Amino acid sequence: EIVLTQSPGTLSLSPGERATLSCRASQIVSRNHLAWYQQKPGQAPRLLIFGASSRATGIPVRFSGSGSGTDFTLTINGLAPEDFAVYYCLSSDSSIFTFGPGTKVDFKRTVAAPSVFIFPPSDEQLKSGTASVVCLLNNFYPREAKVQWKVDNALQSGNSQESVTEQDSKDSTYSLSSTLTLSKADYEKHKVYACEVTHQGLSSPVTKSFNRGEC
Amino acid sequence: QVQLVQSGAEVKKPGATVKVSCKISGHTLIKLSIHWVRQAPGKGLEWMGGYEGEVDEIFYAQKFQHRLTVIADTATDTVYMELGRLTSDDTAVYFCGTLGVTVTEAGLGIDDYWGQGTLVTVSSASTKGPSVFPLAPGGTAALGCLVKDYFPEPVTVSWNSGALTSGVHTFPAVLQSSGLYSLSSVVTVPSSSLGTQTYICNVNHKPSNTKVDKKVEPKSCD
Repeated sequence: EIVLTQSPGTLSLSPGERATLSCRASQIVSRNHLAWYQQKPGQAPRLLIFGASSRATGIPVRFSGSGSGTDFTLTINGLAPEDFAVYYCLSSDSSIFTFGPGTKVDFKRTVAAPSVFIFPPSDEQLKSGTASVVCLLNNFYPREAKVQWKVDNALQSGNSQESVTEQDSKDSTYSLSSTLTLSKADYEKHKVYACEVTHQGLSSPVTKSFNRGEC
Repeated sequence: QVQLVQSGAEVKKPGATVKVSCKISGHTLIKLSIHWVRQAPGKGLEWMGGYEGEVDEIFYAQKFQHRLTVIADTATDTVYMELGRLTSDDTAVYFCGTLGVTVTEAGLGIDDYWGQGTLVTVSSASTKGPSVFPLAPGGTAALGCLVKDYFPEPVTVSWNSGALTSGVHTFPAVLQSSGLYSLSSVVTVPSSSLGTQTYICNVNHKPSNTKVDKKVEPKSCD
């Protein structure tokens, strides 16, 4: 079977810059059966390039492809705002198809540290027997961020989940939530709830915390 | 005027079978390549199998061929995928799309038509509407709503019936170890507005016919 790899995993570039995306096959593939697809969140994929270098109908001229054998590239010669998306290469042999893992092209803006907020569980939720503690990291760039939960200085591992928004279309930042879940009983047995945030924009980690019962 | 329309969202128990349809209008199945491509949440595209109308042949990914059947109905211009022995690994959006290239002496031919996708959720969970809890609030304050313990996807959230959009971040849901989803929606606002402006999140979980308007009030030490 053909196996496809893609690099880089994420490409961070600014509008107007030239993006070069790489696709590599495990064995020589027919140039007639090497294609590139764009995909944006919530949408189906869209064909950009087929036959390694042919531009699909309606695709802007800044998209091109080249290559042969095992190595292929997609070039976006001058990124437009609408070009920030995920890009997949696709190959086939005897109508057996394989997608590469995708390269995300995100918008490179100036580094922005997150603003951090911590939310205690509501009294309404506590009456149901469960406590959710939410830490919000708002409007930061780049996407990479680390959140650490501590309850009375005990590191919490395995009992939180994170979610990240898609890059904002106006300010090109990300936001992230981390939610720590405890039983009501465990929550009421401890005092200090802390969210520690590490990010390249921050010279030192930021901790937001509350004491259970404080106003 | 070519349109590929797929059947609606599906919820299936582990071990069940799902059948998704892809109906072509404005074109003919015997002239088209129709392939099934799925995408697990937050993951990449994965080819499953498909149909080539020119040669009237079906193709399968070896990973699935023991439990996947593709069916072409050239009389109704409809292609089907039937996937059995489902597990939670099969929760994904399933797309039909025209992947095949025609190699002739005159050059390469390819179409790019896609259906809208079909969400298939594989889970033992029962339908359940969310509980909505407040995330209560320098010059900028943050507030939000925690939309906890619902099944299946999706949920929508607005603020002040759509009047408040700037600064809103509604996060993608996470799947909890309980098999129920949870998400939060937050907004940042001027802290000087907290005593004046009402903030209400409007939560709609259509699978359970659950609508909730939750007012979120600030916390004070005064």
